[PDB]
Amino acid sequence: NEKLATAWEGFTKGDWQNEVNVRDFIQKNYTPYEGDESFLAGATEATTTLWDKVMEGVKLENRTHAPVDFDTAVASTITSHDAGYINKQLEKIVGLQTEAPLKRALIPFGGIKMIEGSCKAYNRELDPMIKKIFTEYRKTHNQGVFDVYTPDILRCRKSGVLTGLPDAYGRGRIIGDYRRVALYGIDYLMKDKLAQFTSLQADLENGVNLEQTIRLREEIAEQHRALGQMKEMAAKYGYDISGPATNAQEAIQWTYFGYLAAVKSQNGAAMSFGRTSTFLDVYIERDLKAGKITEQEAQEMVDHLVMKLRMVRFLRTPEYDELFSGDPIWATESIGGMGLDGRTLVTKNSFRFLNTLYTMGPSPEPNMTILWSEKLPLNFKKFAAKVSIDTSSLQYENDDLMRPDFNNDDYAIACCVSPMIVGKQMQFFGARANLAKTMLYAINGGVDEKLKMQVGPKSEPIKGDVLNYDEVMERMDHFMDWLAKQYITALNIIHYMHDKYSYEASLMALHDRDVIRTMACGIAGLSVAADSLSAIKYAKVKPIRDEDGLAIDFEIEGEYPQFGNNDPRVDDLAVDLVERFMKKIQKLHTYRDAIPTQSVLTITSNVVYGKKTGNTPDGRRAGAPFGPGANPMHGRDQKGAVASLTSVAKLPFAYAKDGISYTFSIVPNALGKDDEVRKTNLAGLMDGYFHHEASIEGGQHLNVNVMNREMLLDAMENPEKYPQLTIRVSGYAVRFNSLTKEQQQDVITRTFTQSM
Amino acid sequence: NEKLATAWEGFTKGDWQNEVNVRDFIQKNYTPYEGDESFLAGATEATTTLWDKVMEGVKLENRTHAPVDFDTAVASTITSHDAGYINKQLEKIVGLQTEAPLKRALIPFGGIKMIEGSCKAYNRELDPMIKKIFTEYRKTHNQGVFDVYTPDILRCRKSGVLTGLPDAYGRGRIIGDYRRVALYGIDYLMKDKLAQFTSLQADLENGVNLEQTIRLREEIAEQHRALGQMKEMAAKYGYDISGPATNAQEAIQWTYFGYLAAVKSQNGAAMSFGRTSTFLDVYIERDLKAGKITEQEAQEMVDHLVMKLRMVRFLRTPEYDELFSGDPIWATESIGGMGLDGRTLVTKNSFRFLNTLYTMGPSPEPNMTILWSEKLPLNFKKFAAKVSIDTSSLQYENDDLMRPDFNNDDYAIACCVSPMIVGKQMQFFGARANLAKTMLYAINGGVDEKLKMQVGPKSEPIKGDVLNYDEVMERMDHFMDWLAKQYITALNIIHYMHDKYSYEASLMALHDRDVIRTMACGIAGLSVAADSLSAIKYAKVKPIRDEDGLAIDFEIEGEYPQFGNNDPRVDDLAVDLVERFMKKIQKLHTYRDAIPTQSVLTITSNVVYGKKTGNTPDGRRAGAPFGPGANPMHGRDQKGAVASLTSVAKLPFAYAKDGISYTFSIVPNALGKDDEVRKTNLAGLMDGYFHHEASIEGGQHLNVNVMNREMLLDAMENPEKYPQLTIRVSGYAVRFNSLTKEQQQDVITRTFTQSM
Repeated sequence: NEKLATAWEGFTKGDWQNEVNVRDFIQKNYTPYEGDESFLAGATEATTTLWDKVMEGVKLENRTHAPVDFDTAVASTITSHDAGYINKQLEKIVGLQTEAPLKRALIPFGGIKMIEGSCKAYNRELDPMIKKIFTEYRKTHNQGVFDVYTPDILRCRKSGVLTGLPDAYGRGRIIGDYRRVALYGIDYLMKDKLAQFTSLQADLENGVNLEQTIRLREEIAEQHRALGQMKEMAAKYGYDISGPATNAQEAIQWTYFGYLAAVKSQNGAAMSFGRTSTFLDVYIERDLKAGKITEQEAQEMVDHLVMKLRMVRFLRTPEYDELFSGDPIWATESIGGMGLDGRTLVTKNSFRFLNTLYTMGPSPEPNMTILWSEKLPLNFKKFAAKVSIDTSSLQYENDDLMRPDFNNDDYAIACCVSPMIVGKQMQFFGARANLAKTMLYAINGGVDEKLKMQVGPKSEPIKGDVLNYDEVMERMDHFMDWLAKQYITALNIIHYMHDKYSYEASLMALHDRDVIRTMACGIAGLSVAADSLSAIKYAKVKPIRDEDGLAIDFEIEGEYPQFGNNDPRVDDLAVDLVERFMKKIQKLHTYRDAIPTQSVLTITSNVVYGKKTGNTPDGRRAGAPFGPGANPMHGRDQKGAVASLTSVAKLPFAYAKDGISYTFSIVPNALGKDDEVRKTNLAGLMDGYFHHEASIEGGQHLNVNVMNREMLLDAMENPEKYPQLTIRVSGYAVRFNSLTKEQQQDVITRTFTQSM
Repeated sequence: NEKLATAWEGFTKGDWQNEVNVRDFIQKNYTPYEGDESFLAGATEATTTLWDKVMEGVKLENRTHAPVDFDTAVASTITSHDAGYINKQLEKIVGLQTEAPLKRALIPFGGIKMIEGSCKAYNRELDPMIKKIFTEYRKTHNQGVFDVYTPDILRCRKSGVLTGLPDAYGRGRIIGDYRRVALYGIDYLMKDKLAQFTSLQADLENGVNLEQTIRLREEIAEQHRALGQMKEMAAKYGYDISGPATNAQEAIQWTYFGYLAAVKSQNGAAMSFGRTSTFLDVYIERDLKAGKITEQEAQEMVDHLVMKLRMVRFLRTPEYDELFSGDPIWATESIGGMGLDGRTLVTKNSFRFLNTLYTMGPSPEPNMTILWSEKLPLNFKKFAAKVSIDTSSLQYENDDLMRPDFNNDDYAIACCVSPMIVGKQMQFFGARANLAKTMLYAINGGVDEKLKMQVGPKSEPIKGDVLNYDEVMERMDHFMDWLAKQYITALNIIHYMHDKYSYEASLMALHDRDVIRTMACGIAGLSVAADSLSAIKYAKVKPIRDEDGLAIDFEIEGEYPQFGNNDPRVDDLAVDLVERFMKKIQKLHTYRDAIPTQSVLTITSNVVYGKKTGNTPDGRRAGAPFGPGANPMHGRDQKGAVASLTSVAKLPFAYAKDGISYTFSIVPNALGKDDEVRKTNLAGLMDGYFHHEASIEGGQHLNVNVMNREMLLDAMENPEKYPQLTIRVSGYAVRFNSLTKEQQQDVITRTFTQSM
């Protein structure tokens, strides 16, 4: 075609010009960058003007810990709202979820109850019509799930053994390749989908997997229809995106537009952006070299785009707020990484993105993630580290581990640590299960230690004055079998219903015809679990039973090894647990045959599950929060950074393919006297942690907080002083002021590494 | 329980008191009746007052050939409308679909387009909100089907080879056991459903047929929820139906209430009542013997119930009107029959029902069907015949054939001739395919003779001056293979979508947990097909091709045998076709593994398909309607009743389990000089037609019209003279005045048997 020729003028040819292959395009067009940050430009006046205006609303949010405003009588769709601006005269990249900045929408297909809850919470009246429609006419995801749930599953939800699963909010964990829009334009993609639709006809007529193929055909039709609405959406903003982006400003706008449709139609917990910085660099480079845009203009565009990612909002309930604290979005962007061909995927745009942290200050969103490799340009390693030291707003994932695992250099990170090959893979989100309570149950014969009711399988509680490790471990193993069963069953119900009542058409429309699905199960409280085993194994744990023989407390005699001090005695146990559970869920059948995977991730579930869990063998008191993700319990890792890093890296990514989250907080001085020593040290630390070999797997993820516990205490009292203070808390970042007093409590009481 | 004890006081005990078993209850409680009609009472004043009022609206309908009125801004559900009456002071049995008599509702879940079509047709404005909701928020059955259809299927729909399938209206063909409500009361049934729901938990947790079991659990939850709404519905009328009916008036009211919920929530083509007359007789008998009700009071209750069945209405489009002419409902009631234990299921109530034809005159609804047996009490045989002779409002089905086939004496008739064991079986309606056009296609290489476009598989048209039977038959066989494929594929799509977007919860809630499903495929134009083969085989058929070699007409030389004259030369061919097609669809995979079945049924499809079919080999001119159901072509059966009856009965019910419809019209005198001779003869005729043996299968169905072609001609000009004139037209009855001039045309031009 000649339209494609004009737009792609200058680009190197390859398969990507005949089929949808974004990876290929990037491969033979991107310009690797090994230079430094000296070329970076600063914020333009419009950028600052716009951002400041927005910050006014962000202050209001943190202050009231409630949305700035939200819809009350409009059901959100890709085309439901009119164009919305901060200031149309200033914006270089446009597009808002609703007609106003930060005004949250109503995404009813997930369930009308959560919306009523939100309304009641923020003192607002849900429009009666909207309510009638989504209770009587359009059945929601929520309704379908609770119509099929078992009383067992409900008991678990209530007791805090299996709580917070995606049965009352968008499942998320899906990243459409929004780059496809910039590259090919809507029309081309629709024609491609039409072909995909037709490719299924044969199987249909021949009765081949009749029901599976009918479902897919309908899904594909919905995708095709979503694509067309994308155009209509863009059109409201005065844009025609039927053809491909012809320059940088459009590539960016076209890509964002793809994502915008997604966040206008689905309210998934995590609505990640993907791996786009390098892709977009191809269009920026071209415009720079042709002298069509300056460098400051390039940065301004990235700023306005990243600014919009800072404005993504979703109406949530209070229950949701404690499960996922900080008003998180997980507009995750995977930056850098190395190609399979040895070259670095780092580009000038890699820098421009991190630089938004300077042009517009620190921000928890987008959740910028560095795909780290020991072979990255040192120039970049240092800068990333500096930015971490400067803002504590970045996270790192082991690219030397994942790139070779997928044997693909175009995978991105969904939410926190869940990898997927862009446009070819997704996850069936499963939140996380309370592994700690599972142990207590094993000890108390399935009776919940707080509610004193039978939750797990009725069995005989462990007896004796002192706990025997082998016995406790066998009972626990049995209860894990039970946990796996309940957990997978719940997810099967959930994803069958989500596919039925809230299929993410606009996002799936930006994937291939056949998408790989994994059934991601999460494990919460891994450390309290492992330490508790250690206490029983390497010490004398004496259970204190109540009138009914229920173990409501434990007496410990003789110290024992704890997770995070690189002591194989505990560390081996944690690694064992990870293995055990993974091997168990692995046997169970799943919906759409999603391949079961595991992740040691918790988000704020460490606080919620901890709140609902009584005294444990490790010594943790009742109601105390577990450690975030795979972190050692608060303060138990006291042998320096390298010690704890080594422990967490011991955890097998081979049994936790959905990710292993580790939040690492270190005091400035522990990294050096000056920033030059700090950069080099931090980068060196990560090189060691992420070090990968055929013998040593290495760490998978790493949040990096560089600050003093004091600064936070100050922030707690002087909120208005650090409006943009950002911190990593569990695999994502949040503005410290967006947290609740109890959630801040969890933070300040966490481990602040003092040495190496 | 004591509630059940009070209500069932006097009833004989059996399993039915421990489990839901309506068949058992009837079995050890019903009172067989072998007496005559001398006990029948006449209409009460209220009955006449009420009916006359209603007839005013019926006149208006026939007159305007449009609904009296319909909703325009309300989505109908079980509980959407307030109580509606004709005259609450007079009605002994209450309940209307909407708040007013004959006012039709909006059943949007099937599709919003049909509703707009209806609105435009009857000059009314569809409420914009309703429209937005059912296009953007709640996806409809119609939308889902057309999103998955293939262009081939659409071509067939357009050419008239596969048209009128249930893709734009409720599939129907489902009969919930409404008797269950009267017998056990809602509560009991809900408790039973809850158990059914729980019975699936094990399989769920164990991954056993994961997706099938999740679907069923949700369906059962929807059923349970429907049952509760039934109570709320009844409550609007001042009734508490949570407990079982304690007397006759309640048994009737309770049963009707069950059906009412169904016709308030689903707009299926056929919404049949079931086999209830005898069941209800158990409650009437009890009340009579205890002197709680007189006989006239008994009749009055049956009148008011049957009156309501005469008021069932559904908003339809013009397209629908020509596919199913006469404003049909198919509120089919199966009367009489013999039990497996030799006794007759005939009761005094069998008579009371037929008697509504006298108390309130003739009516096409309910579609009362006599389950005929050579062992029925002669008293009943004569009366049925008299009623036929008197009103032409009854149809007959071979109970000596079906009862033993199902080996069950509690099966009922859905719509016209489709049998199902009440509450344990259903059909996936499939309308009917144009078998005639299939032949033309075989001759013209898949090119539609009217549209001159490629519809069937591209192949070489048969050449030569004269058609060879063996060649034509082989090509046709091949095209039948193709037809079967398209037909089943279309149905698979349709029922997958109907289960998804319009599951009939209120009806399924009155079935067992696991329901038997058949994939009912219909054959239209069987006779034009068979005769055309005969013309080619036993004569010289010379095709007249057009400029492109397309056979657009045929020249025949030398008469040939035709269907309906008991001549094995043609008759064998028809029987062969029936067999062939059945054997073909039998190999194909179906949705939910519905067992493919066949039926030679057409409804008004004989007119529509005929209109879209060109000149055929048998001599039928282009646009001429085929014969209804399995009837011989108009006027070709000229060897008397016995001759044609014998031909149709030759058709194998073993390959047409979904039914074989035969409309038999005979002039009064052909039956005798007086009614006594006429009764006896008519009954004797049927005994012969339905005669069943291990060697002779016998006829399956029989419509019976007793009148003179003249009376109709008079009726055509003097409409206001025969307001309630009812006639059998294809497996159902219609008021002659409800038909269009072109549809009446088909009638008057049909075969009027003159002799025996």
